[PDB]
Amino acid sequence: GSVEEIRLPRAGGPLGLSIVGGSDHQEPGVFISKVLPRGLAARSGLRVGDRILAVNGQDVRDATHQEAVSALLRLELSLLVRRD
Amino acid sequence: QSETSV
Repeated sequence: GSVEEIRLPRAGGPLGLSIVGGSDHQEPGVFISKVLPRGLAARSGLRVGDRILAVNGQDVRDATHQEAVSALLRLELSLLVRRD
Repeated sequence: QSETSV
């Protein structure tokens, strides 16, 4: 498919996205399962089904669910994602 | 399995 960087401002609200998957949870990776319709992730271009590859430059391709959660919560948030 | 909203 295609890889995009998506940068979100860290303005203190929710990101407005949900993830599933992880190396402990067949199709491998951490995926965006929900993007709240008017939230920051949606406005920023994130889409359901996107695979999170990297969080602020940190590789999460083979991360467990909880490892990816920790990276997301850790001034801007850079998400490298793959789609299609 | 889980889904985590942030």
